[PDB]
Order: sequence, then C-alpha cells, then structure tokens
Amino acid sequence: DEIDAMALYRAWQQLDNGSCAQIRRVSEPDELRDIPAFYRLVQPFGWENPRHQQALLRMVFCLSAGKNVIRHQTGISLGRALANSGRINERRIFQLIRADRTADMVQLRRLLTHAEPVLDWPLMARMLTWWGKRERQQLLEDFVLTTNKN
Amino acid sequence: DEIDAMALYRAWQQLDNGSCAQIRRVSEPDELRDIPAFYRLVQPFGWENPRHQQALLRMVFCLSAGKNVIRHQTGISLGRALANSGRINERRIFQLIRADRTADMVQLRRLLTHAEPVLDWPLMARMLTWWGKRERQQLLEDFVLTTNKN
Amino acid sequence: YLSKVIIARAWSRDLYQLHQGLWHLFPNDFLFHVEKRNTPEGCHVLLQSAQMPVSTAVATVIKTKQVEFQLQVGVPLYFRLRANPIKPLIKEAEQIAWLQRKLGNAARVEDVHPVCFEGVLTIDAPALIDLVQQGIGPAKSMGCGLLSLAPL
Amino acid sequence: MSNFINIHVLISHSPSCLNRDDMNMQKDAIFGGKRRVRISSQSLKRAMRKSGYYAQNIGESSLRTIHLAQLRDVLRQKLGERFDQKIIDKTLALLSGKSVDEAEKISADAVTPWVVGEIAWFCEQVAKAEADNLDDKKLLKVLKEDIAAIRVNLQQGVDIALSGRMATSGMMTELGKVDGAMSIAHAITTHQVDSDIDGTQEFSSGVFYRYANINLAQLQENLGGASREQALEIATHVVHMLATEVPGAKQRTYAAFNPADMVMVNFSDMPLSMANAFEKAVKAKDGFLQPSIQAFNQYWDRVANGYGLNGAAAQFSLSDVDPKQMPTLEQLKSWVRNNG
Amino acid sequence: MSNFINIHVLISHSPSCLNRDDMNMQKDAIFGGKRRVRISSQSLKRAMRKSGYYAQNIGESSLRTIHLAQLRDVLRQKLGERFDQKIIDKTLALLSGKSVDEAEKISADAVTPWVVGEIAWFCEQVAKAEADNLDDKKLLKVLKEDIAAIRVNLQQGVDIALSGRMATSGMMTELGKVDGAMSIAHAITTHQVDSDIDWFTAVDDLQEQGSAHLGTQEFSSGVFYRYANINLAQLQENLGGASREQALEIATHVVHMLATEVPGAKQRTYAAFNPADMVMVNFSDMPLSMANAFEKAVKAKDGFLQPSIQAFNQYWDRVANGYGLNGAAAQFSLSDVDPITAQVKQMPTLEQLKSWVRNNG
Amino acid sequence: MSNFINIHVLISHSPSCLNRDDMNMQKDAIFGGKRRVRISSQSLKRAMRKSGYYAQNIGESSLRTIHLAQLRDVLRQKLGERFDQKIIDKTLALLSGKSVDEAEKISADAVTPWVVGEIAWFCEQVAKAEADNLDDKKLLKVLKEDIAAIRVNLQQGVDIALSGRMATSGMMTELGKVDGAMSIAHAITTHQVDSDIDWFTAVDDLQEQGSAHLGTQEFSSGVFYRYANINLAQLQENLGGASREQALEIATHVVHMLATEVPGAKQRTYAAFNPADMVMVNFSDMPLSMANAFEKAVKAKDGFLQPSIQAFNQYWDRVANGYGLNGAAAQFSLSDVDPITAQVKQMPTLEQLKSWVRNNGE
Repeated sequence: DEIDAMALYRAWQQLDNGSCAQIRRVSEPDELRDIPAFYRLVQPFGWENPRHQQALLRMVFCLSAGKNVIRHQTGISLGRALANSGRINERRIFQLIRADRTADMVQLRRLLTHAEPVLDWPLMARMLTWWGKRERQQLLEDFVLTTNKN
Repeated sequence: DEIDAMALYRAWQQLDNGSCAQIRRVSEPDELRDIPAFYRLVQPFGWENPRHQQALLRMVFCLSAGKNVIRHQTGISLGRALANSGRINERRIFQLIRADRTADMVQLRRLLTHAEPVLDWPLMARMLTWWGKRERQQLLEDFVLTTNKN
Repeated sequence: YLSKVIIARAWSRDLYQLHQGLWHLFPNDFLFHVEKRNTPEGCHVLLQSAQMPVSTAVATVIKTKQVEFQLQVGVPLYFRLRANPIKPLIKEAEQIAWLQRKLGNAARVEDVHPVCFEGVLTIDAPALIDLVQQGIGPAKSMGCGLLSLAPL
Repeated sequence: MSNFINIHVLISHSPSCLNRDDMNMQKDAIFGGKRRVRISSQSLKRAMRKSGYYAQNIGESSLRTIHLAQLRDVLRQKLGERFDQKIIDKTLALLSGKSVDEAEKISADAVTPWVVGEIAWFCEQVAKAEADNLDDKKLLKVLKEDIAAIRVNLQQGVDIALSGRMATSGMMTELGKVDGAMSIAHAITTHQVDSDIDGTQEFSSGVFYRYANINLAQLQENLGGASREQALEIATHVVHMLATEVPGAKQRTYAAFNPADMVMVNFSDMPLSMANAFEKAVKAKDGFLQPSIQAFNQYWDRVANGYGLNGAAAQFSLSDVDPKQMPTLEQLKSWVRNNG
Repeated sequence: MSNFINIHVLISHSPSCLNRDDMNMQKDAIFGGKRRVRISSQSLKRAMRKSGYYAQNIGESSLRTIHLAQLRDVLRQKLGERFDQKIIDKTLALLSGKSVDEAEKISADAVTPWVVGEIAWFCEQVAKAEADNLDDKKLLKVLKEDIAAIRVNLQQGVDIALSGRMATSGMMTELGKVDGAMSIAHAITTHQVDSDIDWFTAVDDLQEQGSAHLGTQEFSSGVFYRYANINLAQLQENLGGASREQALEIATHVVHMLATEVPGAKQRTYAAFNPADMVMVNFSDMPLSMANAFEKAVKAKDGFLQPSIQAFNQYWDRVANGYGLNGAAAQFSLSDVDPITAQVKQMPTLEQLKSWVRNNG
Repeated sequence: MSNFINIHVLISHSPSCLNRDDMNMQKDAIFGGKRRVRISSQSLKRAMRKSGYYAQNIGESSLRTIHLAQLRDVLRQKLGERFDQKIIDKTLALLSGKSVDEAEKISADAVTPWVVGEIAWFCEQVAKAEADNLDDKKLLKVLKEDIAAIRVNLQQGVDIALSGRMATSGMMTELGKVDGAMSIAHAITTHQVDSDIDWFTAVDDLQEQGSAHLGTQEFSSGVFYRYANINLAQLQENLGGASREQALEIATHVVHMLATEVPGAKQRTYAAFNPADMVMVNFSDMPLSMANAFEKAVKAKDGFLQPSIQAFNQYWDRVANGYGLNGAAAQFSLSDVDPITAQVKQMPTLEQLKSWVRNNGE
C-alpha cells in the first residue's frame, strides 16, 4: 500500500498557479498542514494514513522547491543527479547529512532549488519516504562516486 | 482531574428553561461570568479551580448556541461535522481559524447555530479546552478532507 | 463627619463585608448609605460617622466634610432617607405612614416617594437634629437608617 | 385626505409602583442624558386592551394563549353548539400548524392571539371544504385570495388590528398573518427622577409623555376594508384611553378636576413623534406640568415651521402658556371622529 | 461647478431599537474609545429605497433577487405583451449567465438588483439580434460599443445608480455594472451609550398564575450622526448622461430622505418617529465627513442634542478654516447654539434647503 | 541644506474597513504588544497616484502592466502618430527584452511601471540608431553615457521617481531602473483595536419566508499614524537633475495627499471621508519616524485623537532633545493641542504649512 509517486508528480504539475504558488511559499514542511490546497492535493495519494503522512510531507516539500526544479526521466539517483548538475559542492551535501531532522529536509530543498536536478522521481520518492541514516549515506556515496566519475 | 464533558452535556440538557434561556442570551463568552445560572451550572464541574474556567466558559458558550444544535453520537470531530452539514462554506471556517480570541469563540458559536452539527461532543469538548493551536489547523484539515471526499 | 468612601471589590461583595470594612476605618457608632455598587473600584459610599475615618487598604476615603447642624423650624428641606420598613412593609401607604411616624413626631413631610425615600419635608429642630444623629429604623449596620438633608 | 393620525399626550400621575421589571424596580429609560421613569409599550397596550372603556367602546379583548389544550376546551364549549367537534379540532389543527387533538397539554410554538370569530369563520370554510372533498392545500390556495374576509373577522377582535400578530409554524403564517396599524412608544417622564445633592420641589407626581400613531389605511386594511370613519372611531377611543389610563387604576393626578392633562392630535402624511421636545429634561418651574406643556408647544412650533407641516391639527390644553384649540377633551374626541 | 455634494444630519431618537443583530442586540460600534449605537448603511439605504417618499419622487425601486425562476415568472408576466416568451427567457439567461429552462428553481451566483426597464431594453436588443440571426458574442461587442443607453435605462431604477451593482457570471458581468454615485456611512451616536434592557412578559389569558413567556430586548435613546456623499459626475454617468440639474434633483430627494427616514424596526413598539434636528449640505471638490467632530464622545450638558450640535459646528469651523475650502454650504436646524462662522447660508426651513441644493448653491 | 523631509500624519477614521486581506478581514498588525489596524503602504501609494489631486497637480500616473500585448497596442496608437510602427515595436522589444510579435498574448517578466513619454524618447533614440545603422548593443553603450536624459522623462511620470522601478529582462535592466525617492510606512492605529463585526442581511424581494443572504464583515474606527520620507537629492536625481524647488513642490503635493487621501474601500458603504487632524513636517539630515511614540498603545481619555497627538508631541520632544536635532519643523492641527518643542512652528492652515515646505522651512 505505497504512494503512487508518478501520479503525485503529475498532480503537482496539474496544479493551478494559485496552489503551485500557495505551496511554494512554505518555509518548513509542517506549514503545509496550514494549507488547504495541500490536503486537497495529497489526500487521494494516501494521506489520512498516519504512517504515510510524514513521507507525503517530504515529497511535497521537495516538489515545493518549485517551480520545476525536479525534472523526471536501473534509474537515476538523487545523489547522481545532484552531482550531474555540477553546481553543488560536496561539503554542502555533508552538511545536509549532519543536520538534524527538519533542518535536513529544509536544506535539501535549498540544494534542489540550486541544482535543478534530473532524477528518476519515483525512486527519489522511495528514498524520500524511507528517509533514514542509510538513505542519507547512500545519498553521499552516489554523490561522491558520481562527482568522481566526472 | 478533567472535566466530565458528557456529564456537563446532560446537565445542560437538564436545565430549566429559565436558566437555559438566561444563558442563551449572552452575546460574548465572558459575559457568562455575570449570570448566576452559569455559576450554578458550572459549579459541580470544577469552575472553582482557575485554568479550568476558561475551558468551561468556552464549552458553555458553545452549548449556548442553543437550543440543541450540538447533537452528540474513532470519534467524530467538529471539522468533520461542519463538513457533514454541507451548509457551511470553507471561507467561514477560515475566518474562524484566523480569528482573534473572543471573536473566534463568537463566530464559532454562529457556525454551530448554522450547521445544527452532528459531532462527538466530548471530543470537540476536549478540543475546546486546549483551543487552540494545532486544534485550529486540525479542524481545517478535517473540514477540507471531509468536504473533498464529497 | 461626612466622608466619601470607596470600598474595594474583594472587600465589598457581601453586606457584612461592607459593615466590617467600614468598621475597620476606626482604630480610635456610625451610619452609611450606598450611592453606587459594583463599580470596578467597588462600592461608592456616603458615610456619616462619629469619628474621622482612616483610609484602609480596602476602604479608601476621598474627602471628609465635618458638619455642625443649623436647623430652623418651618424651613423646607429636600431629604433622602435610605431606610428599611418592617413588621416587611409591602404597601405604599404603609411605607409613607411609617416615615411620617418618626418624622411626623419631629418634622412634617410635604411630599415623598419610594427603601430609598426621596422627598420634601418641613421642620422641632433639636428633635430632628437628634433624630439624624440617631438614625431611623432597622438595619443601621446594613446601610439603612441614613437620612441626608438638603436645602432647597 | 391624510393617512397618519398623530397622538401626543402629556399625563400626570405618581411614578412609584406602576410598571416593574425583573428586579422589582420601576422600569426606567435613559433619555437623553438623564434617567427617566418608563411605562412600557406593551403595558399600555394591555392596560387599554383589558380596560373598561375598551370593553364599552371597541369590543372583546382577543385571547392570547400558548396552551392549545385549554384553548381546545374553551373552543369546544363556545363552538360545540354551532359546529361538529371533529371539524373544530381539524380547524385548530390546520390553522395552528400543530397536530390535534388529545392530550393533557398541547402547546403552540409561541403565545398566539386569536379571535373566536375568526376561528368560527375558518370552521365554516373547512366544513364546506371537507364536504366538497377539497384537499387542504387547495383550500389554502383559495384562502389566499380574499384575505379581506379573514380581515372582517379581525373587525370582530380589534386589538390584533392595532398590535399586530405573528405566527410561525401554522397555516396562518402563510395565510392569516397581520401587522398592526398603530405604533406606540413607551412612556417616558418629561423630567429627571434622580435629585442631585451634596419654586422647583415636586415628587410623587410624574409628568409622562405618551405618543401613539395610527395608520388609518392600515386599520381599514387590517379590518375587512372598513371605511375611514370606523377607523377614526377606534382612533378617538385610543386618544381617550391614551390620555386617561394609569396602571393600578391610580387616577391621573388631577382626575377629580380635568379629563386630560394635555392632548394634541394632528393628521399628517408621515408619523411624527414629539419626544425630542423633552430630550433636554424639563426643569421644574411651579411644577413639571406647565413647563412640560410649554416645552411641547415650542418644539411643535419649530418642527412644524421648519418641516413645513400643513397638518390637520387640534389640541386640548389646560394651562395658558399657549401657541388649533379645543375647550374640552370630549370635543377633541369629536374633532378626530370628524377628520378635521 | 463642484462635483461632490455632502450631506450631514444630526437626528435624535427617543428610546428605541433601530438595528438588531442575530442575537437581537443593538448594533454597537466602538468610537473613539467608547460604545456607540449604530444604524447600518444597508438599513438606511433600504429604508429609503422602500420608502413611500421615494416611490413618490424617484420612481420604482429595483427588485433584488437571487431567485431567477421566480424572476422569469415576473418578467414573463409583465413583459409578455411586449416581447415573445422565448426572447424574454433568452435575455434573462444571457444577463444572468445561468440557463433559464422553465425548471422549478433557478438561482444566480449572488443576490442581484434588477430593473424592469433595463431587462426590457435588453429584450429589444435580443429581438433584433434574433431577427438578424446574429451571434451572441457579436451582440456583446455591439452592446459594449454604446454603454450609455443601458445606463439611461437606470432612470427607471435609480436606487441602483445611487448605490451600485456587482455581477460575477452573466453578460451583464461584462456589460451592466456600476459602482454607484452615493456613499453613505453607518450612523453612529454622537455620545457614549449604555443600553437599557426591557423585560417582556407574555400574559396568557388561559393560565391565571404565571406568564407564558418572559423576554428581553436591548434599546437606547440616542443622538445619531448620519453622513452621505453624492458623486455627481458619477450619478450623471450612471443615468446615461443625465444633466447636472437631474442629478441635483435626485440629490435634494436624498437630503430629504436622510433628514426624514427612520428604519421600521421596532417602530411599532418603540415609535421613534423623530425628525432631524440638524441638516447641513455642502458642495465641495473632495468628499468630507464631519464624524470626527464626535470622536471625543459628546458629554451630556442640557441633553445630548445641544452639545452634539455644538461639537459639529465648532469642528466644522476648524476644518473649514484649516483646509481652506471655499465651497457652497447651507445649514437648516431646529436649534442653533452654536452658530458656525457665516460662510454657511442659514435655511429657516428644510424645503428652502432643498430648493438651495436644486439650484446648486 | 537638509536632505530628508519627514511627513508625520495623525488621521482619525470613523467606522470603516480600509484594507482587507484574502479573507476580507481587516489588515491586522502587532505593535508593540497590541493589535493595531493597518493600512498598507501600497494602498496609500496607489490611493495618492490614482487620486484626482495628483492628476491635477503632478500629471499622469504611470502605466503598470505585465501584459505586453495590450501595451504594444496602446503605444501603437499614441506613438503610432509620432513614430513608425516597426520602430515602436522594436523600442518596446529592447526595453522589455521580450519579443514583440503580433501575437495575441505577450507577457513581461513581472508587472512593471511604464511611462509613455519615456518610451517616446527611447523611440527617438532607436529611430536615430536605426537610420544611422547603429547596432543595438552600441546604442545601449551610448544611452548608458547620459542617464539623466532618460530620467527627465520621469518628470512626465512622477510616481515612479517617488517609489521606484525594478527590471529583470530588458535594456531597461541596464538603464531605466530606479530607487524610490520616497519611502513610506504602512499606517497603523495609535491605540489597541479589537475589530467589530457587522452582521448583515440581503433581503430578497421575491422570497417572503426569509433572507436571501446572511453574512459578517469586519470593521473598525481608528486613529492612524501615517509616516513618509522624501529623500531630496534622490528625487532630484530620479527626475534628471531637477532643482530643490521642483523637489519641494512634489514634496508638498505629497504632504497634501498624505493628509487628505483615503483609500477607496469600502468607502461607498462606510464613508470614512475624514481629513487629517494632525500634520507635522520636519527637515532633517537623517530620516526619522515617530511611530515609537505609540509603542505604548495610547489609552483613550477624551477620545484616542487628543492623547495620540499628545503622545506624539511628547515623544518628538524627547527624541529631538536627546539626539539634539535642530531641523526645521512645522505642525498644523485641527485640535487645540499645542506642541512642546519650540522650534516647531505652528501653522494655522494646511496651505500655510505647504507654502512653508516649498520655501524650504523658510
């Protein structure tokens, strides 16, 4: 009973300017909970499943980096695409990992905005739902090894 | 040492017309302190202890919407029932959330009058005692969600 | 001495609180009449007293005009006698009659209505002065029995 | 020619135990600046409605009830000689909106004023309905037209045509509901009633101003379409009542000596109260009564002069400070009956 | 010469209750720092619209409905002789933006004011378009071209031209919309008011012991300040290019009502049929409200009326000299105390004031 | 001598609702501990721009659009008489940085203020360059050399010189972007305000058994402090080197509006057409706002107005004496509350105050 990442992606693309903008203003992920357009956007995708909403929050927030910085195409890792941008320095990523919980989602969004990355969205979605020490580590490893391939 | 919400409900139901009506007349919630029938009604329920009385005030003021607009039945939230009415427009609920302190209790009572809502009273009661920080957000969430299933 | 006292709220809610609170003004026999109650500062009160009241932290005193009584028989005076008639007299006739019993002995009443008694009386002078010092009727320590004279 | 008949009355009577409130004080009102003694609109209204003069001059007082049980009993006596009981009960059903008929007590929604005449009329319409097998709703639809008839039946019980009647859950809401034709103010003293302490004497004799307005066309309408004359008759009897009546029957202060303390009536095209003549509290000058009269006169002067009032107007006054003119109250009653 | 006409009215009512809320309380308003009794602009306006004076001197009021089904029934009745039914319906459907298909209930977006004359004129246009078999959008273009005609229809429904119309969905949303020439303020008491409470008893002829009902009602006496402004250029525009004199005509009518009309409630039980004690009218370049004369809540001296007029006049003097306005001004009052420095012509009677406004000062 | 002109205004409105947010609630604001009713700087500005006083005394307001298609249509009419169309189109394209092809809809980066006079002058330049076979970039280099020439076109449209322009895409990005000469603050109430709620009814003439609509509206009476700053050298610069007298002229016109102009909503139903009760103007080296006089929210005594003016005078006394300010100051008031600090010169009429600003504090 997972979250249809691609359907959600398309759903965010289909939003009215009013809502794309309404959600983009948000500073922290929890403020999304003050937005009605949020609840409307997310609810089919399994919001109202407690054990789902933290994930949903993160996914939406990262999309909320806006306007379309996250562009979808074995799969492409977030780490890989972040490196493929070439805009982002390793130190910053390390800092993403070293930061406590809410801070880490915020910082990531800042990175996404700067990188304008080409990922495999549903993959990034998976990584984003299970977000955890391991997932973080993998973000590092993919980043460094990719940035080193280049 | 909580306030036995259902006990209060039945006590309100059991009031003589003179007192039920005498309290119904109140325009703002704090004016409840001028009525003896208020003191009499609240008296078993612990109004004697400060920081019990603000809650008791809000609970009674919401009952005073009268005559029996609050009809009790996982539990059913206030937001839920406000949507289940279908009479109430989202914009009004927004004004309630955005509203400053006394005004917010007033507009709420006005909504209750309009909705003839079917809630789970003690749930809404609790929600009313801690009113409201998350609670505002929480009711928004419930309303939008219930309103969108439809 | 005629004083204008305000009693604080926490110390004027009950009537016995009023009597005690106005008793405590004398660290050194009196009569009191309530002008207005339940203002935010408490009870607004006109106070007739044998001694000069001293301001407490519950009963503030605004001013103290001492008086000496110059009365002439025949002279017309307005009067507010706040008092309480009993044997509780519900009839209007009975109240007015009661008044004109005490005052009938001292000074004839020419007009009156109602309990706070407002009216005009005409004046024996020493008998009346004496009566004002004494107070009139029941509940002299409950706010009743204070007659105030006023010249036309 | 004119539609509104304006009734101004100065009356003098004690201000003591007349109209009491919840807390056993005499009803008061602040205007304008100073506190005044008050007799409520509704208190005047029912004083008149139940008064003797009203019994001898206008008719039976409409009956105002909440308990439809007792009402059903009363009606079964007064009608059971004229109508079939089940039709009476069905009529009270339809008309009242509440289902009928039997229980210990049956309540209506609110206290409702009725006239047994009106009831009887409806009982007859209902009789002809069920006899013709007409559906209730078509009986109602027919009954929409010629409200005028139900209004002649209001010519039976008159206070309803002055005080108005409003019902909610019932047939009459749709069909038999009527807004009164006379507007009445609460009575306020002319003068202050607290003294300020540290000729001009008097207590125990207040001077009150009472104003009533009668909407003639609305009286005719509220009755079956009565001509102006009948309406005018009712009007004069109200001028009388308004000038003379006091709660507790405590005769007006000078009742052994004069019929009214002061009365003035003017036909005009829009209702006009002279209350502002005493917004400055009148100060005592040899009593309240005279300076009050004089205050009323001068205000009436500047108002009529400034707003260009060509009112068909006449007055009964006792004192001599004066700027039409009637020598006795009954003669005034006549002048009203005759429309100037 | 001057475009704005200002109307100031001081009127004193006896104990009464001229505006209730959902709780049957008087309409409070806080100013400046004190409670004031209020009558809402909507109430005053409707008083004037529905008034007999208006019916007499202005013409039909407009009918404000949200119910288009009922409306089409009315228009079908009235205009049925003048136009084909099919055309009447189509005209309503276009103006409304809702489809009027003889269905039991049809509702617009929001309560809207309609004028019979206007719909009539549009019915004419729809008739020509129907005969010429020209499409709706093209009709829309053509009608956009000459807006003034649709405004000339407003002379039949003037209440709209005064207070304006708003639409969200129809062809009129594009075409028939007006902001309104006159601005009116909620009336406020000049002084602080502590309201009295009257306690009802309903006496039941069938129970001899108790009352059948007990009740309460808020009420106060009060000296109220009414203000209103008429934009003349706008009024002329809203009538489809009516003359300054026609505008002034309507303006005098307003002055009269503003000085004369009191809301109907609860007049049958409290009877505050009071005339204005002070009416002042001034022409000016920029609209001006004297409400500030009473921000210091007026204290009773010999009543509230006298010091209210005092406040008003002194403040008028100050504003007039300070902001150096030299516009035509006239004042009619029952009691001055109080005279303004005489750059105000004094009218002994209201009818003369009205004549002064009709002739533009 | 002094570069900043400070304009302080105390103005009291009757019950009204002069600024709504998305929820049609009044615009709240907290200071320093209490809610105050707020009117947005933007509302004030646009109220003054769009005002008739402005149209009479300053000229034309600017044209603010994000829609270049409509703009090119307008410019095509007016300058269509003055220039060739191909030239106009090209001028718009260079300034805009966006491609002006005949297509129904063409949109700029963001809403922008335009002055037709300005565009006309740019059209002259593009005409010269195109005839002379000058390249666009070269043209840009040349126009960069003399900025003032571009700014005198500002004199034709002044609101831009007052509150400024921002550019992101065009040649405008290089040359025509302007700092505001005037900085203005959202006006707030001197006192605490709890908003009133008016409960309305819409009565439907066709239904007897009820109202057609029930609603609520927020509203308040309030005493507002408006503050505004005009930087004088900046204003002169933004106009292309205008004199202090032209500047001061604009400054007084702004004073007048700042005292006289009220936003339009919902004036037709609430009609708070109130004039300023207090107007005070001071010259200074560094700008100063007296809002701190009301950090202690003024408590009503004989109204809010008087103790507010009192508060203002007292604070200004403390500030002026503490920081040793010795700038020219004049105060005009409707109420008899006199100023404490001489020299605050007292003006009996606004026109006298205005003439005093024109003469530079004399």
